[PDB]
Amino acid sequence: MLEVVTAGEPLVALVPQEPGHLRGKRLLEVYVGGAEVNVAVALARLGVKVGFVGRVGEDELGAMVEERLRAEGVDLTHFRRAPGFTGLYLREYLPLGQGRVFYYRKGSAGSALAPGAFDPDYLEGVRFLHLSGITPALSPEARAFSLWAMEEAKRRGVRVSLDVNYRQTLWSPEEARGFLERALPGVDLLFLSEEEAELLFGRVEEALRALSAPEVVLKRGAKGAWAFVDGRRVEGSAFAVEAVDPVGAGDAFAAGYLAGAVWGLPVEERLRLANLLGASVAASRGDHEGAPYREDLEVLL
Amino acid sequence: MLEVVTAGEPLVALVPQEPGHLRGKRLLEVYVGGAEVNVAVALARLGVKVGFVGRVGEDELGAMVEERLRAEGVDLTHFRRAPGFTGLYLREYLPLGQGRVFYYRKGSAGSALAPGAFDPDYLEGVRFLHLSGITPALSPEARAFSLWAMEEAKRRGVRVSLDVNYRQTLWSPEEARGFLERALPGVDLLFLSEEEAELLFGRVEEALRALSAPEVVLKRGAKGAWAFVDGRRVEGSAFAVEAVDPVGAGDAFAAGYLAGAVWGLPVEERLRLANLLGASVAASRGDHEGAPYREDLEVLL
Amino acid sequence: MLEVVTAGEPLVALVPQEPGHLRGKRLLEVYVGGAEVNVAVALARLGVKVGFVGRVGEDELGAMVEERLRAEGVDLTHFRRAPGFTGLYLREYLPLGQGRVFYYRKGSAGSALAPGAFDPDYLEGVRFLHLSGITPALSPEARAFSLWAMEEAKRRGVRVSLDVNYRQTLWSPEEARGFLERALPGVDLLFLSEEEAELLFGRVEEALRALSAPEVVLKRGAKGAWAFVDGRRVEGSAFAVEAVDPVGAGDAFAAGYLAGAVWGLPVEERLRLANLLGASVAASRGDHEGAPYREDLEVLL
Amino acid sequence: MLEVVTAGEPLVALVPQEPGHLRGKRLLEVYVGGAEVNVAVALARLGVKVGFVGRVGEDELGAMVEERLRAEGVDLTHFRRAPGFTGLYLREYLPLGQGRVFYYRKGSAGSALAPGAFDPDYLEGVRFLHLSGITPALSPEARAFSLWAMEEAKRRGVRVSLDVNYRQTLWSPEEARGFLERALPGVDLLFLSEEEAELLFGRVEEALRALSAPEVVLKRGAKGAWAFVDGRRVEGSAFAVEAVDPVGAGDAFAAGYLAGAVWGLPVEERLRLANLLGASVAASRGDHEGAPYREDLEVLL
Amino acid sequence: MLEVVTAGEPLVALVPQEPGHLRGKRLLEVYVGGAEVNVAVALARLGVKVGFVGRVGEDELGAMVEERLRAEGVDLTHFRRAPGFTGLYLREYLPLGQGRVFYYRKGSAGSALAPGAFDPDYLEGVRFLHLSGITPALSPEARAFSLWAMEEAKRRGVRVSLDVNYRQTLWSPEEARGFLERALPGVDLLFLSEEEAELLFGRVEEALRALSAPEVVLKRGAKGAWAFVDGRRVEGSAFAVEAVDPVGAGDAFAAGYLAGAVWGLPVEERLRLANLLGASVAASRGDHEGAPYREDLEVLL
Amino acid sequence: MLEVVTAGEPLVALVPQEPGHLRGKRLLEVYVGGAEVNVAVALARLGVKVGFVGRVGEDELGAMVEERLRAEGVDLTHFRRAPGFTGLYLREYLPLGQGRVFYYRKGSAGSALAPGAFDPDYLEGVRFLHLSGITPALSPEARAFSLWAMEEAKRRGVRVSLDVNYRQTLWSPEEARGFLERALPGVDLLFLSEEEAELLFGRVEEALRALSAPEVVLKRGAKGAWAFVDGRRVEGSAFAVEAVDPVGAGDAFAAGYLAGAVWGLPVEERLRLANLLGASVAASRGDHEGAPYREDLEVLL
Ligand SMILES: Nc1ncnc2c1ncn2[C@@H]1O[C@H](COP(=O)(O)OP(=O)(O)O)[C@@H](O)[C@H]1O
Ligand SMILES: Nc1ncnc2c1ncn2[C@@H]1O[C@H](COP(=O)(O)OP(=O)(O)O)[C@@H](O)[C@H]1O
Ligand SMILES: Nc1ncnc2c1ncn2[C@@H]1O[C@H](COP(=O)(O)OP(=O)(O)O)[C@@H](O)[C@H]1O
Ligand SMILES: Nc1ncnc2c1ncn2[C@@H]1O[C@H](COP(=O)(O)OP(=O)(O)O)[C@@H](O)[C@H]1O
Ligand SMILES: Nc1ncnc2c1ncn2[C@@H]1O[C@H](COP(=O)(O)OP(=O)(O)O)[C@@H](O)[C@H]1O
Ligand SMILES: Nc1ncnc2c1ncn2[C@@H]1O[C@H](COP(=O)(O)OP(=O)(O)O)[C@@H](O)[C@H]1O
Ligand SMILES: O=C(O)C(=O)C[C@H](O)[C@H](O)CO
Ligand SMILES: O=C(O)C(=O)C[C@H](O)[C@H](O)CO
Ligand SMILES: O=C(O)C(=O)C[C@H](O)[C@H](O)CO
Ligand SMILES: O=C(O)C(=O)C[C@H](O)[C@H](O)CO
Ligand SMILES: O=C(O)C(=O)C[C@H](O)[C@H](O)CO
Ligand SMILES: O=C(O)C(=O)C[C@H](O)[C@H](O)CO
Repeated sequence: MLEVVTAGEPLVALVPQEPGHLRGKRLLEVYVGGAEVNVAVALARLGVKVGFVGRVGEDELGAMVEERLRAEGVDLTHFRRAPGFTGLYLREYLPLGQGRVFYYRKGSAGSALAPGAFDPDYLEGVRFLHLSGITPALSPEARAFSLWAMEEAKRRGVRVSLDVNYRQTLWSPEEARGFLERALPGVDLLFLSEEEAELLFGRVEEALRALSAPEVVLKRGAKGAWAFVDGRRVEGSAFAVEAVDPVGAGDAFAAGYLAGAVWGLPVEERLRLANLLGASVAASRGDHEGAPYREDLEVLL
Repeated sequence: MLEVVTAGEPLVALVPQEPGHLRGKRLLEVYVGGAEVNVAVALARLGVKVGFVGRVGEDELGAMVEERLRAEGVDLTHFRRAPGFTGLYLREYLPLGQGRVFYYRKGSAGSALAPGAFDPDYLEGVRFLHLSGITPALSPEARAFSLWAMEEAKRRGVRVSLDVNYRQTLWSPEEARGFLERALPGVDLLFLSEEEAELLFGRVEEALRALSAPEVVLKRGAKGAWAFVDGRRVEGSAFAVEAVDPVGAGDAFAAGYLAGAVWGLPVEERLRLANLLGASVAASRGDHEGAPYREDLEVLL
Repeated sequence: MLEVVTAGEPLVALVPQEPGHLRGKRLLEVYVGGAEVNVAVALARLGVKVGFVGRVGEDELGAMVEERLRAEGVDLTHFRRAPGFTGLYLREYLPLGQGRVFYYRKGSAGSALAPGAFDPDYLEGVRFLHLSGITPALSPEARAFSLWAMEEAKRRGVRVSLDVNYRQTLWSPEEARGFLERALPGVDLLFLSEEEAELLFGRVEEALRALSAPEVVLKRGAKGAWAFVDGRRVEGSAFAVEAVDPVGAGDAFAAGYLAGAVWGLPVEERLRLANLLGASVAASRGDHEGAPYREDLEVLL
Repeated sequence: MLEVVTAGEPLVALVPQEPGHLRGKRLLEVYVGGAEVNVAVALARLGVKVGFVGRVGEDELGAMVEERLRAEGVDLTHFRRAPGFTGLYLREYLPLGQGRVFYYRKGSAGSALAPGAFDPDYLEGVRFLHLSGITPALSPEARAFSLWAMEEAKRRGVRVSLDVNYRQTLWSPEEARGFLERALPGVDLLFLSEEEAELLFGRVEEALRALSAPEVVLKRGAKGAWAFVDGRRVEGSAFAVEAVDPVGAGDAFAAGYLAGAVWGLPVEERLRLANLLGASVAASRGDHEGAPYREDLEVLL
Repeated sequence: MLEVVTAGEPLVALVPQEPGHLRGKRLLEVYVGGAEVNVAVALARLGVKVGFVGRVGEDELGAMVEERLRAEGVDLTHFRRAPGFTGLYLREYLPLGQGRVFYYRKGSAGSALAPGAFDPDYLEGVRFLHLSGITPALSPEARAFSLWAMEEAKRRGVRVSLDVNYRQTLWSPEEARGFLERALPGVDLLFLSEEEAELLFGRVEEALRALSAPEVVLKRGAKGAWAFVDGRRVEGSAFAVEAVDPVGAGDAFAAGYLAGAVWGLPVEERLRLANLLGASVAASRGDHEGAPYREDLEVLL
Repeated sequence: MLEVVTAGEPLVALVPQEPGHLRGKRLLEVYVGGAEVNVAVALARLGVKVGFVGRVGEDELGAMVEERLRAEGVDLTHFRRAPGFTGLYLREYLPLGQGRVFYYRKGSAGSALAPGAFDPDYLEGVRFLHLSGITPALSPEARAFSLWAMEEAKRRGVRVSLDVNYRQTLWSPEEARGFLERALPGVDLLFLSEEEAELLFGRVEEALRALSAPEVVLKRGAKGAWAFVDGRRVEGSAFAVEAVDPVGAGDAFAAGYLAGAVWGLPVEERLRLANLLGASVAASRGDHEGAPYREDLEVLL
């Protein structure tokens, strides 16, 4: 029944209505966030049978997250409000472009995900299993969870799509590669941004040799992206649009690709689709508000 | 020379613009809170020389706490940004009155507060040293600070004011009673709200027997308040207005009482002043936004 | 198994942010309404298994109706988007109380509702079938549906609940009385608001004689309400709060009564529950935004 | 033919969206005010043919005054934009009720108003000529206009209505009393608010003796109002609603009284009408935003 | 006295504050719309004596429309609130550019306009008579109205300016041309957009031969426009500006041209002016909010 | 202790939330303004010991200004609320770019600054003394103040940095040069915009010969700027950013330069820094909201 299964800790996003330092702000918008959540919702809007695995707290915010996933029609068979608090963060985008994020996630009910965080018979028949580097950077349990996950998916013959999503706050470049070197063996698909490649490896190049998965997609910001399949290297043109809030764009990019593959799409149409979802998210507010719905696809370049 | 010195954990309050369940709110108002901070501003606006002692993380909200403090005129000699984050809390006020609160302050830069947090010589010549039962509830480190704090003011001939401000989310009634029995000997003035007394000492009367400090004041909500000084029991009438946002209405109360005290007025005037301040805030949004200014008093009533 | 099944025309409500004449309003708040939809959500939030049967056009607002329904947990097995548009209505609440309403629903996708709209077997084992006098007023097609609907639930041993909810803009008192005399035999529980009774049956007492259904409840605004069960007449005290937006306060009422019923409680508790729900909504904006959740009840009062 | 002609200084009012000290407000609501303008709109909305005589600078706000006037239907035959600026004023309404006002109108284009400001023949056949004690307080130039104005209406058999509307910021009680003793002989109807009477004539009763005009009405706030016509003293009950923004509640009052008068109704109806208008505005924001329309009356009450 | 006379059904516009699907919105801005209304108001702001012919409903929205036309100083001698409802629509502009509109106009009081919808002696002396394709697409009566109109105008020697404004929702391409083929004989001036030309004819070219009026202006989006007079073909440069809401731009374009002609302007200055008004409307929110006022003209390129 | 000392009259700014004529607006944002204030705050955010000299009124707005200067940590040793009103102005930015400002400053408490407006021993040790052409254009006293100021600064060996900031409303081009010709002798640094140079002199060229100060900086809008030191002429590249509200940009530019010099920066790094602060202010709302803080500098090109 289910084609994709993404997992990790969801978050509630607090953002200023316009650029400027957070200190001068007095009104914050609230959105639902979380790399996997963003992926889970983007896939669902596309008409893809997706399911999300994770925990929120027994508070008002966890209830917000659940309604978003539920209204979006994402499988929550293994998602539920567990005792504890729902993590949140505050963002701030400066006039010229400098941006910083403040987390209030340490200890959340969502950062508990330990191995066996669900029934492996869930993954049966499933095409993909998308996870993001943020999760394992959350808790020893989380790190344990990641690995276990893909293993149990591959065991079911389910392809493992992963997105680096390196976050400086959550851990150092070392521990990052350490994780990578370890989990790369089962990763059928790896999503990576250019900055990340040069921040954890120095030069995109070395990054690309160490991290060799069957299929690898490099998000190059507005310069589109590069998909690596069959030694052959494809390039994708980015959709030119005014970048409202670049947050969530990468996940939409990843979500767009996965829908491409799931629908058995040629590496080009999978890239075109990815850049499209990423331009929508970038062109809007919130973490995944701009995710398109299938019925919108046809009319988009 | 400073007349009052307040100290505790600064906080940032998030508030829906109107009643309802937080889960449905899309916007949040940002306010500078903290029990002792509220007391400190109030006094600052009243012309009383007040100093606040505390720590905000080295982030944007901490800067916002710092900028509000400076804006008011609260001496920050011993207040400063230190590594870590500034704690924040959300607030829900339901259609039928009763609402809930959610903290994001555990492990914050402010809940560090331990003994020798500031140079005691600070308290020299200071009329009062204000604390709140919230402070010692934040951590053993802070619990000790509280004790050291008043022992150091007592040693300086400074009056020690304490407001139970008991918060169940923080510690149990027992954990609270315990701190009270040990603190009380150092307390000259005690503020209490009927609820807290009944929720901690069965019935108001009992609480009063146990906490027999030189001067004790009982906030009875809009139903007035009794001041117990020298075997005498003055009862003070409450001001009438519609309960907007009552959060911190007690801190406004305490500050007005203290100001009158510091101003050497009768018990009947401290209670009026204290009642006026409290109502003005409860009629206002935020945590101490409605606190009146010196100029205003002369006419109000 | 479903305990309640509601059905009628979903609606989108537009509301000025505060009182005044609509002609001067520059902004409108968007809410999900519909009498039976309001009842359905309320129950959904209370833990009662409820199903809504209806149609929204194949447009953006219809999707919004659908997404709210899903968010709450209302079974849409027999609810779905069908060609046409979703009806909407504006709302004016004047400075001195009395306000006016304006519909844009004639010819909508929802006002189609005709016999055999859903598969009757749906009602199997269902405690109640809720309808509203609004439904049969929308069209001969819908008027028949109503009749067929309850005849099909009656045939299934399902209790048939009906709320007059008479709207003059829709049909005349006569056109309404007529539908009532013919419907009534199939009705087990009847909800009525003094006004509607006097505006349709001269005086409350008369209306009561004519509409003598097994169980009848009279909403007397904030002045309480009488429940007429088994020759007995229980009178239930109303909750006190300030009339924010009373629209749909009756649907909240009906839903709380039904829940208590479905929960097998005394008449005295159904009226309390019913009164609590109603007040919570009237104290809130939108159509059922203030409806309380299971968790909340345990403490409210 | 015009039934009423009003005249004075138009104004733009700036208002915080809710109570509190202006110093902290970051947004201001923009409204079209002016005592005589308020009276003029009210009448315009009531179906009474009214003309306003005044000047707005040749700027954007003046255009806004002009556009509101036109929108309502107030004859601007003798109203027009002239070099200079349009005056504006801010408004502060504190948590505990009492608030303050701040003018920015000195030297404005409207405070020019001098004798022969308009062609007197205008007043021909006009039931009333309305003025306000605000006008002559603006400048010797305007003070004279006032006098000339009513002497010219009296000369035309037009009734001269005057509303003390005393503003301390403008002139002293003396400077005001003085204008009153000299104006009064030309006044047929006088509106006064208890406060102004006590703040200018010690006690209400005294003021009444001094200002013995043919018809005199005493606005006693929400506590009603007495109408003194032909040795008789009719007392009119006030409408009940919560004091939103009371600014200009008196102008709404005066306009409703005048309308009833112009409509040849009993004193008991003018007071009801006058009380209704006033309450509707006080229940609304702005200066005359809540003023009801003809259509509305028929039902209100 | 009157130079131009435009006619058709006015509408109230409901629009999101930012891009994104209407389903995720919760606040809508309200503006007055209607191709002719937009034209009528734009002309008036330019200092052109214009008059609007049409009907709104006896509701709050029709009252909004009238105040806009009245405040803007547009002749309403033959415009009035007739019994019934005022039409409205909802718009939605997507992140990348895809847009869709939802109508709630079928049956409005404004869609009744049948022949003799006013006194032909109105058109005497009038230079132009602007109508738009939307009107005849409204009701058989409307279609009858259009034709009759121009006829009665030409009969008075008044030039007939028309703007295609093809709308897919309101009717098919066939019926569109059918109308065109019929009414073209009296159309002295035709306004057409490039998309329209290729959607009702296929290629701009054929469109331009079939539809041959004395003077024809082709709106080519941002690529400016082409005016066809005397076999000679002129081209106009579009004003480069960020396109806020492209709705209403075409009417402003048409309005700008007409003011050019009315003022006896060279085909170039008539085009320059048209592109200017169209850039203003495009550069702002609402349907015609951005229409400039004459006093602004000089300072604009 | 103090490095820079700027002086002049502060103002409160009222601005529309989006472009469009002020007449159509209904909500205004409030910000603190004043060329020197903007300079004073920008310097302080940079970590420069600055002090502001000037007067505000004894009203709510003067209290707003003081909190901004105080929170920003600007020396107010010689700044204080003197009896009287605080000046304000209204701005309005049109769709295409045309902008106009409306002043309500004539007579403000801040426009009194006469010679000896502070204790000259204030300037001791001070590096700079920045003033702006607006001040002397305010009141004869103000003009007297300007001159006296620099004199007393030079007397202390403090460099005199001045910014033309010609304002058409406040005075004519003649009186402007008249002032310039007079005060240029003590001006060590002159800031001038290109338009100003061609509006008071005709051609930038002549402007540059008459006005020859040791160091002169020409703000050329987005084309960066030109710094003239040692006969040598340097050029600065402007930061490309979308211009939100260009108001305050010049002062930020001036503030950025001064921080450059104060920090002993090479004419290039002083220009780079200036263009940076000017791009921030231009890229944000308000008069100086976008001023960066030192900790932000490193990460900015
Ligand atoms: N301004 C933009 N315009 C178009 N596409 C964008 C823009 N910003 C991001 N994207 C899309 O999102 C994908 C990722 O961009 P990127 O920002 O690097 O991911 P991340 O969320 O990690 O920052 C890109 O490959 C691109 O297709
Ligand atoms: N609705 C109200 N009206 C007037 N005064 C109030 C109101 N709510 C609180 N206060 C004032 O605040 C003081 C404390 O009330 P209380 O609510 O008990 O403090 P706390 O914030 O701890 O709950 C009271 O004694 C009273 O003077
Ligand atoms: N202002 C109010 N305060 C408390 N309860 C209210 C209020 N308005 C409505 N209710 C509740 O809603 C129920 C119905 O009131 P009513 O207004 O008559 O329903 P309806 O929405 O049909 O008008 C009442 O019996 C009462 O419990
Ligand atoms: N809160 C209120 N409720 C009802 N009517 C009010 C209220 N405030 C003012 N009014 C009406 O306005 C009229 C005048 O009240 P008042 O406040 O004295 O005028 P003013 O604007 O000059 O102060 C009153 O006689 C009354 O009818
Ligand atoms: N983004 C834009 N920039 C400048 N002018 C525009 C823009 N969008 C529309 N216009 C102006 O409006 C006129 C019509 O544009 P168009 O959008 O094609 O009409 P329509 O309202 O039918 O869509 C054009 O000829 C042009 O002058
Ligand atoms: N749109 C913009 N982009 C970048 N820098 C700008 C922009 N507008 C202004 N600036 C900066 O502000 C400085 C002054 O610009 P300018 O507008 O001419 O000063 P002013 O405030 O007097 O108008 C310039 O030299 C430039 O560095
Ligand atoms: O950055 C994080 O911590 C998140 O997971 C929240 C964001 O929505 C996510 O990163 C988007 O990429
Ligand atoms: O709860 C706390 O810790 C706070 O200090 C926040 C509020 O400002 C406080 O409760 C008001 O007394
Ligand atoms: O009036 C209707 O048809 C509705 O159902 C809309 C409201 O939600 C309903 O009146 C509330 O009972
Ligand atoms: O105070 C004034 O001068 C005004 O006219 C403004 C207000 O509209 C007036 O006070 C209301 O009566
Ligand atoms: O599109 C319609 O139905 C309208 O007439 C409303 C719009 O304002 C008009 O089309 C603008 O071109
Ligand atoms: O223009 C004026 O009058 C001001 O001083 C206020 C502005 O903030 C200043 O000019 C910015 O350059």
